[PDB]
Amino acid sequence: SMKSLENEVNGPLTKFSTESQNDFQSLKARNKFLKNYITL
Amino acid sequence: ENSLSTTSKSKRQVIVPVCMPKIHYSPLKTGLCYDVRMRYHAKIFTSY
Amino acid sequence: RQVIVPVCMPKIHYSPLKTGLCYDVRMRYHAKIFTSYFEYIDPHPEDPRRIYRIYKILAENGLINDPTLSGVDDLGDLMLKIPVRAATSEEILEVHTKEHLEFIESTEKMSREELLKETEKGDSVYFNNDSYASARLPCGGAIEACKAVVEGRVKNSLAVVRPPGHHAEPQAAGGFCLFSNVAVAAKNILKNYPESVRRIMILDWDIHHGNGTQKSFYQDDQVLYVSLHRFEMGKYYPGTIQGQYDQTGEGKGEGFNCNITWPVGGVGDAEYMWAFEQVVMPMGREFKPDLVIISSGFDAADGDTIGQCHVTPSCYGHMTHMLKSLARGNLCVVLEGGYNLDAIARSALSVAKVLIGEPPDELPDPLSDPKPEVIEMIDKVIRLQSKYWNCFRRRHANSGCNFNEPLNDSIISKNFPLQKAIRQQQQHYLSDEFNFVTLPLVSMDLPDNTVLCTPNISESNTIIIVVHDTSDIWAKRNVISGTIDLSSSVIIDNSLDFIKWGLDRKYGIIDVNIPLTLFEPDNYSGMITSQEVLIYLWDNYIKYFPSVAKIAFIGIGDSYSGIVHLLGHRDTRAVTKTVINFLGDKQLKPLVPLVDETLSEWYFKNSLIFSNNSHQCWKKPRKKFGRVLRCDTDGLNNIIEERFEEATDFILDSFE
Ligand SMILES: [Zn+2]
Repeated sequence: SMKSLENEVNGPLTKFSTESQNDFQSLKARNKFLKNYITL
Repeated sequence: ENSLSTTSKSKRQVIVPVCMPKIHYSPLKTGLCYDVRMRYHAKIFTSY
Repeated sequence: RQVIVPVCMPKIHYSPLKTGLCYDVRMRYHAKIFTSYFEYIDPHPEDPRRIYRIYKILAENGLINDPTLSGVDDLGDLMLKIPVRAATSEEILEVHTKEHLEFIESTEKMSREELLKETEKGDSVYFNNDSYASARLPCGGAIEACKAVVEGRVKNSLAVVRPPGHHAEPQAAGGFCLFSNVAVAAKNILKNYPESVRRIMILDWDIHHGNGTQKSFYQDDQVLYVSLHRFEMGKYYPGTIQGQYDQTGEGKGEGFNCNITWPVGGVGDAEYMWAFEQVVMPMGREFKPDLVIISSGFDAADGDTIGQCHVTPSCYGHMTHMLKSLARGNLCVVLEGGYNLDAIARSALSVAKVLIGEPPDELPDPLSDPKPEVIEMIDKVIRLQSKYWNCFRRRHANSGCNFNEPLNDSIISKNFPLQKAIRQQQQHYLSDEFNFVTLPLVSMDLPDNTVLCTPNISESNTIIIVVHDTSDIWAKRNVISGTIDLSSSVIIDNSLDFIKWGLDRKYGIIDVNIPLTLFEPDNYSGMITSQEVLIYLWDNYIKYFPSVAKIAFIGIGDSYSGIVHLLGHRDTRAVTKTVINFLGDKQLKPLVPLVDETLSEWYFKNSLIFSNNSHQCWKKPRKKFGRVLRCDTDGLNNIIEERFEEATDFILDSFE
């Protein structure tokens, strides 16, 4: 539950900047990442 | 010492900027998995 | 709360350290003097515009903290700057003659015209007034680099350093080399540390043979030299006998020298992968070195118009990864070759990525199946290496020396026939389920089952002819030692698929076999025999058949000359329509037209020939051979089972 609310507020946040790269948490171990899409 | 010995007192103009290095192995660590809850499962001493 | 293990430091040695780096802006002044305008459209066989490109592209990927591209100290967190010093004269004198040093001490203070005479005079070198100290700076700087390696201040060292130093001899200079680079540094570490370093292995992947350092340790044991280069005995540089594959050291340096020679230009990555995983890893582990050194030259990379090979930088990554695996971790890399800047930039990028510690990326293609000259080359290497080394023995089953003076031919009168056997078994199982007629042939001295004929051939309209020699034999070498097992061998029938495809569509099917004559390089008399029997069978039987139309011919291997001579010395184009042949690897068959001259064009029209990918041509044929086609595989079996559908579709296209 706390991880879900943390990743909610770290994403697109609401109107202000009060509280609001390695390590690539955002699925970026690039090996057939873009290549597994058909790219044609 | 050298006869090459470059001689120009002027600030060299900047060529490249400093960015994040484009590597993806080993500034990172090695993952370990362990828990003592696997030590629950033991054997029943039955024969002798 | 009770402690059981205390806290302390990680008791490691590799990777809290960095990668040592040797670079200076002082090695970019020694330059050529202008002679002719050809140097404007020439690849400039050593330019000083190399090392700054490597330094720039190393700064470009965050591996170097320098925004202004100058020799600084704040290199960053992953690499450590090694200070550079010019060598003293004594260290160069440890391998070079004094008179060579006096010659360069003359060349430092010459005039202009004396310099021009010296540039023309020497062997593929040049000079300048700013040549002495710029030759004094590399090797001593290299002497710094390994000094950071053996003393363990860094993990590994890369010394991007020019001019190269792997062609100069202790006597004289050559090939744009002034001093040695790696031999002098190796001598300096051996002399300076006969306690921590006892064996040094040196590798060369410059596409030119590293003759100079080969000569500098040709009779020593503490240096194991291995180079890779193209040979091409007279033509390609330098083309001397010292680069030959049988030069195996001398004296007590026997069994410490290894050449690898490419027969033809145009190798790729998997040649290098095959050569390393076959050869250099067991020999490197058997040598048990204390330090490996690389004389790198990226001239063999892809996109280079000197060596013309296809080494992607991923191949360089796999190279240096296995070479890092070879020693315990101590390593230094210097640079010798290079002509195209983008290739050496990408190569330097990949080798720096691995030398920091990153895993090498994948190959751009793993399915290449390298060229067979490299295979036969590595067999001829492993023979002599199995003489000297030991780990190659009994794995490739060379079994000691085993240099075989037999294969004597004196009892050749007593021999197994072996061809009547194969043809007899073939006739057996063909007649057993197909009941083919063994049609006779008078007035020639041939075996009986030479031609086999479909029953009720007189009523058959569409008759196809298959011509073949005795089909191929695949055997098995026993892997423990030496010889060939004959009992575990296999006959590979080749025509039978065509025969069955003809039989299930109710076509006339006629087969002829032509044995090969013994101890002949070409089966010339067999070609004569095939011409004889083909002209015979066309005259005696085919001219007299009432119901006959749309004849086709199936050529296999050799003995296509029979069909070529049948097309030439007669005329039969009114009734036959389309020939096909899978040659394989023999010499081609020119057609002589005698009855006509539009017969040549008609032969070019409805005909297809299929050859090897590694045939003697393609290095464009004349139309008197009639539409040959270069397939992409080797062996007759593979091209038959590859293009069988295309050929059988062409045959079905020939008819209605
Ligand atoms: Zn070279």
